[PDB]
Amino acid sequence: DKICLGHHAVANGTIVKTLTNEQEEVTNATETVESTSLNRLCMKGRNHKDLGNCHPIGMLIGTPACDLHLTGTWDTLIERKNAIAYCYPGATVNEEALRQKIMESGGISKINTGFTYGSSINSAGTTKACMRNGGNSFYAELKWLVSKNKGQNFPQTTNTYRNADTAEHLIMWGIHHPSSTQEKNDLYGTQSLSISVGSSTYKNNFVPVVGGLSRIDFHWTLVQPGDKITFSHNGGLIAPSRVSKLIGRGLGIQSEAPIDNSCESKCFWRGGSINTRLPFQNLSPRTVGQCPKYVNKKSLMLATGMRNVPE
Amino acid sequence: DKICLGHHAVANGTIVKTLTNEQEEVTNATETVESTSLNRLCMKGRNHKDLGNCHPIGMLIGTPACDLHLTGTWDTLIERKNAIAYCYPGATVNEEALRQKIMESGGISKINTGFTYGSSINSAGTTKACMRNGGNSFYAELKWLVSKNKGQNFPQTTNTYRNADTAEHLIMWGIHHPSSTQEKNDLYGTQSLSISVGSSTYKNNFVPVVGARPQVNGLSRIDFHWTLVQPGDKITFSHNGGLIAPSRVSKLIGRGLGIQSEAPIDNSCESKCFWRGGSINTRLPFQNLSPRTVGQCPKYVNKKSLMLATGMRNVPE
Amino acid sequence: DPDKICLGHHAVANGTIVKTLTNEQEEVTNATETVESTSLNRLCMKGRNHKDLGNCHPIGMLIGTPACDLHLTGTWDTLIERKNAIAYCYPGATVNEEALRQKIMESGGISKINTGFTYGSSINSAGTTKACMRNGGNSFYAELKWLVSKNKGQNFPQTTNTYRNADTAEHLIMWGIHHPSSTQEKNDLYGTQSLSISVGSSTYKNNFVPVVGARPQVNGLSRIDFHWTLVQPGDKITFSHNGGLIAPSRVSKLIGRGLGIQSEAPIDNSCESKCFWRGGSINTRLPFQNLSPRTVGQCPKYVNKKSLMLATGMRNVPE
Amino acid sequence: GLFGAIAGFIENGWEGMVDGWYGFRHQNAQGTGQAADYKSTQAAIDQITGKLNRIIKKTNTEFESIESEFSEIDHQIGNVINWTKDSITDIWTYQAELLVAMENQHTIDMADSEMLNLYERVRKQLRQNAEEDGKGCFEIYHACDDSCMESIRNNTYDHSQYREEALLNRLN
Amino acid sequence: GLFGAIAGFIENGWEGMVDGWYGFRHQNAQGTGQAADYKSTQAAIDQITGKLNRIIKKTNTEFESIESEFSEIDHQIGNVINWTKDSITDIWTYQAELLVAMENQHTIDMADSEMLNLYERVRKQLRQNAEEDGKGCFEIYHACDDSCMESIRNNTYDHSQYREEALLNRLN
Amino acid sequence: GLFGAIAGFIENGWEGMVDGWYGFRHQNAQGTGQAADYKSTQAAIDQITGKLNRIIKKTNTEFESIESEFSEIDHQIGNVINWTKDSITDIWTYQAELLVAMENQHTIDMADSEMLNLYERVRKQLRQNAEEDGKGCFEIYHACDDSCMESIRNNTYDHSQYREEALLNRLN
Ligand SMILES: *[C@@H]1O[C@H](CO)[C@@H](O[C@@H]2O[C@H](CO)[C@@H](O)[C@H](O)[C@H]2NC(C)=O)[C@H](O)[C@H]1NC(C)=O
Ligand SMILES: *[C@@H]1O[C@H](CO)[C@@H](O)[C@H](O)[C@H]1NC(C)=O
Ligand SMILES: *[C@@H]1O[C@H](CO)[C@@H](O)[C@H](O)[C@H]1NC(C)=O
Ligand SMILES: *[C@@H]1O[C@H](CO)[C@@H](O)[C@H](O)[C@H]1NC(C)=O
Ligand SMILES: *[C@@H]1O[C@H](CO)[C@@H](O)[C@H](O)[C@H]1NC(C)=O
Ligand SMILES: *[C@@H]1O[C@H](CO)[C@@H](O)[C@H](O)[C@H]1NC(C)=O
Ligand SMILES: [Ca+2]
Repeated sequence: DKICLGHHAVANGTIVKTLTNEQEEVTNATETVESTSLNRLCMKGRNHKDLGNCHPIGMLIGTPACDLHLTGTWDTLIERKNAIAYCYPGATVNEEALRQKIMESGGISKINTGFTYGSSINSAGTTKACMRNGGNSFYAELKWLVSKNKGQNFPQTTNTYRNADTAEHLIMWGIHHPSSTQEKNDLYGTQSLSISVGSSTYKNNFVPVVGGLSRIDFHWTLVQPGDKITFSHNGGLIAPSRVSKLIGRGLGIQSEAPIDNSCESKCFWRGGSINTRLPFQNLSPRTVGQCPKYVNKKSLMLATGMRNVPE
Repeated sequence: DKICLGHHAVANGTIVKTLTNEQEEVTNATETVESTSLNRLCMKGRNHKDLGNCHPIGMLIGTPACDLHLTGTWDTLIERKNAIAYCYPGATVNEEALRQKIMESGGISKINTGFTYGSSINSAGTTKACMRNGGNSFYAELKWLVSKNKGQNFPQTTNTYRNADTAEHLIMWGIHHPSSTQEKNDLYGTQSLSISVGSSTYKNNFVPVVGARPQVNGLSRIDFHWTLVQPGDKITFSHNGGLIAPSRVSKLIGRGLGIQSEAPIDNSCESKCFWRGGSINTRLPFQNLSPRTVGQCPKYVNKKSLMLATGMRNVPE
Repeated sequence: DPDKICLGHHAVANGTIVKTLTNEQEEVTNATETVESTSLNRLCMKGRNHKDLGNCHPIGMLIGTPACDLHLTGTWDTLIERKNAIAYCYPGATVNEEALRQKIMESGGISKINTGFTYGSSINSAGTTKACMRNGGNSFYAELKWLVSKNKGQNFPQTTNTYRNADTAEHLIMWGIHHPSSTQEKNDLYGTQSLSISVGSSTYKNNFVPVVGARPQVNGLSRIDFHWTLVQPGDKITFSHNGGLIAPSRVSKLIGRGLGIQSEAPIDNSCESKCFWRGGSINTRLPFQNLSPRTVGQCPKYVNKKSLMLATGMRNVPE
Repeated sequence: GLFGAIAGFIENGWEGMVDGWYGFRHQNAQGTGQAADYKSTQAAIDQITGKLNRIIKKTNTEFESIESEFSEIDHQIGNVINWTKDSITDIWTYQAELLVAMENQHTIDMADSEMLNLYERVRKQLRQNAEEDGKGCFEIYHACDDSCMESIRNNTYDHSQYREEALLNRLN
Repeated sequence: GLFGAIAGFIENGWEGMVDGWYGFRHQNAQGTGQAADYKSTQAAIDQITGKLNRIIKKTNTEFESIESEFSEIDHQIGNVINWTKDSITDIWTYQAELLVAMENQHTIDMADSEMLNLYERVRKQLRQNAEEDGKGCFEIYHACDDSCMESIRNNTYDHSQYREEALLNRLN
Repeated sequence: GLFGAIAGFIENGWEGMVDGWYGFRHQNAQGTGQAADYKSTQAAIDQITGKLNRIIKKTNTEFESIESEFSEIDHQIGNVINWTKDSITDIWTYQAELLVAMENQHTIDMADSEMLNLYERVRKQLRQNAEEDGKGCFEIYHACDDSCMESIRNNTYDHSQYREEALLNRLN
């Protein structure tokens, strides 16, 4: 009589790597590197905002493209390719820092600056470049200040905004650099133009320069609770009508992929979502959110069983 | 007759994690993540400087709070919260890069500029904002230059500092931006003001701005600028009103450990690891106090505790 | 009385010490090093089409400094920069200097394409300076032209110069902006008119105003702000100006990819390698290396350890 | 392997064994049979489950964009970002390779050990009533019916019962 | 566990053994005893001490500040620094978790192996004068007084001295 | 060691065995001799070659210069680069130290296990014809000439032909 001890096996086993052996056969194994991506942004459980044609900077200054996105709250913000920040030609100083700061936020609210100007200032100047409601308009949160009577000197004006909130506010402004000397004199007169912005945490001076629409370069800063920021100008300033408060935190995603409210994900990239449970990932080094780690590896099989010894 | 083999056990076992079990009981275990800190800067065996009320930039321009910190050597420099850099209203361009350079240093030495001025210039301008010894004073390393006669035009002046040293020197200066046109005329005169600063490696031009936007208690402001004068090179200040000119230039000596912290000094303990809240003296390899430390430290980890087993499996009963 | 058979293992008189998880002084029969400690202190260029720049600086080869006359064009897979390399003969500074140097060092060759700018009779283009000496006489940057008025004092004419990218590969274009030392100098070269220089295209768009006394004076000479950008295939770049521009006579294209090696150590075609550093070269099969943390190529990882011995044998239990 | 049983003194596995990882095959006068051992099987599965619970997991650290997808980044800071990202990736690629190679080696030897621990508790149960054949079997020197074979598997085989009969057959 | 002794064929540990990690308990005519094995106890402790010497340790690399506690920093380079630091923190947190888990596994299994190696040493000493009961004990088939027991512990037991007597008692 | 053989019950290695890692020494009436075991020697060597193939290797990732050797980099960027380079070096130095310490521990324990495996293989072959002396030898209780010794070394020794003679010698 006999009793024999033994172990199971399978006909078709799986190859794994060990410390010792490249080609070790085992009864079962499982993948640790995810290779597939969903070609969409999985937005289930997320109060998201798809900006579409609106560029994040554009919702602070207020281009026509961003009229639906001037305020709101979100936990996720999606930026698309070729989104419009500027109707009238321009460039923001520290463009990328401002974009990323907006794309880290979980909302925007707008606060009136309350700025008032004398009778010799026309504040309602528009342009055919910023079209809204099939008519000439301008950036919704700014005002182009000009001399009311064409040719006259713009008066030395002082406008000061105080932050009365318990949170910091983001304030923007433009500086019109005229194209020719004729335009400069028609808009602001023949005087020396001197624009001066200043607070506790910020101070700068801007002198417009001469030399087919012209430029408007944008600037920005944060204004801390209880602090004032003061604009001293005599022509050239594109003054704010409202300031912005960035509310809480959120996840900025840059992707052309469509939104799907049926799937959930915590990790995103340019080409969509990566909602695997696996620890590793070979799809992209550029991701955001809570992600598996990128590895230069096609497959990596963890063994879930003994050696397979068939016969 | 029996002889039985066996192992020890304890009543009070301790839980650890293994490759295959989250809740494995063992006879003994030791912690690997440090959770506690000394609320003290352990400065034994260090030639240290506690700046206290003095901001690093204040050491170069000579603010009243920084009078004890104008020269020296150190291997460790402690900066504090809300430290003063300016007695008179103003700021420095490229401010944070300057503070970083000073906190990287192991000392400051001061060399005279040797700047002389013509008889129509009063170089001893003071103000009640920079009080010192119960009397109106000014930034100790700079001079507020004004006209001797109230109203007269400030003369077209030139000043050249040459670097005789074999290492680079840090030269600072200021530009006065007056409050009213009355001030601008009383000190510098009615002429248009040009200030020019030029070397082999630097050039810029400055124009005072009368009626500056940011003010406090009916006062003007004074903005500081800086650059490095290379060995042998000359730097020339051309000005006719509004320059705040350097009496001395600075030389940063070697290297030291900059610390930003709130905690008080203790000369009785050593330490090689520092953070906002104090010193970390643990022998443990990991740490969960802060991701922001300096010196030779245990690595930060997102873990309250991680127990290393120092004993066998605990099998009671 | 009874016979017997005994099991056993080999051993050696002197074993080697290695470190294990539990023992710092564990003796084994044999072991092998995993951290490379020896460097061949010469640049190993056996299987490499190399270019030793010598005195030439990479930026110098785009603008055409006298030091970079030999290296104005060519192809390579490896480019060797040296210490104290000359970029500028006439005092100058390039915007994004380090970026432009890295692009030239990442490339595998440069070829130069004529921009073909012509200028009117009232413009003097072929003016030279003694700061850039060439062949024992006064010269200038070969790939640039200092434009001034023909007659001293007279105003510089409003000139337009356009370059179209005729190639399928993108071209790199450079130009200077002269900010005069004095009003006297401005008038002598460009006249009394207020100066303005415009550069425009699809890719790049920027405007430059020359100003009196804006830049430093190295030996009494005004320092030139060099700028640069890329013209895409098919696209035009338009220089519109009226005095102050130092315009290109030639453009550059970056041929493919290559390996930049900054190293003052001597060259040697006897030795071969795939990994380099300032001190020399690192030829090794080992996974780790303690010569330098700043290497280039396909390199072993840098560790702060002299030696790490990997056991290739059992415990040595000698007799 | 390390413990000498699986791909060792056991010549091969049993494809017919589908209700367990380790088990018994007997033969006596009544015929033959097969049965899976629950505890040794479950001991090996539980350790692999625990191994999977640790490894099939990601960090809950929220990362954000430092490279714009739709615009140019500064050439200086971009080369720093790329070099950093590539350095991190080489570390994780290395760390993942080593993790799985190490875990795989341990898994194999761990399963090898549970086979041996099953074999060893049987040897000690049988005591002087059987002898090892070198192939994983125990030749039992007494009549051991289906109820006797059950008690070896159930861990209630009393060696005292069959000791006298067995010692005589072994000596002969 | 891997070697099958601790939390294996030895049912449990002894709270009363407070002068050693491993040891003996015996029964004979005289009465009972207990003693610890010094060598095996020390072999385990020495190996654990080795781990603590390697692990409880930091690097001597001097890191300087790249983040201001009291002033603002450039937002773009601040984001790169946050990304780099959080990436490094994820690496070290993973390395710590793995290290301790891998060492805890090896500690527990090393302890188990020393227990088995002691048992195996004692089995070979006793040779044919005793048999294994499956619980970590050896039933000795002769009178073994305290001097005899001590000889098993101190490794001086000659099997020749009791072989004839023991083989008679075993065969019965 | 883990498996109790090398630096365990085997008291020392044999410096004279130059043609293999593991082997046999015999003693019979005709004399004594020595021979290496090929199969267990290659088992150990093949596993070490496997470690070397995996470890003596470099990543195909090509790295480019971010710091300039011959000119001054920006102050704030350099600090970030320096902090990140020292952090990466600390990670790799730790990984390198851990890799080799872990690998060395496994190598010597693996080699130990191969010794035990050969010993257990021989133990099960000889069956009841021999007894363990506790030092890696088996005392064979019958006459075993040079070709009988070779059958043990060649794994073709049939216990049953010598079983009657051996059992008589063991009881007497
Ligand atoms: C880098 O990370 C730090 C720490 O997470 C950020 O600073 C915190 O920001 C939150 C708001 O998101 C504040 O409520 C905390 O008070 C800040 N903590 C500290 C210790 O400063 C910082 O904002 C991040 N940097 C950037 C550029 O986004
Ligand atoms: C083997 O692993 C696969 C996943 O790779 C799984 O689907 C399957 O259920 C496993 N087999 C079992 C548990 O028998
Ligand atoms: C074990 O625990 C004791 C206290 O019960 C402690 O003093 C000792 O340091 C621990 N052992 C080790 C090796 O850490
Ligand atoms: C040790 O092993 C290496 C390979 O790792 C081998 O080349 C060398 O000859 C061995 N050393 C000795 C002394 O045999
Ligand atoms: C960074 O890497 C990406 C792809 O690997 C590449 O497109 C980009 O040009 C790189 N950045 C720099 C500055 O070379
Ligand atoms: C970075 O480290 C090097 C030495 O490794 C040192 O010379 C240099 O000053 C450091 N860079 C900065 C910006 O401090
Ligand atoms: Ca952030």
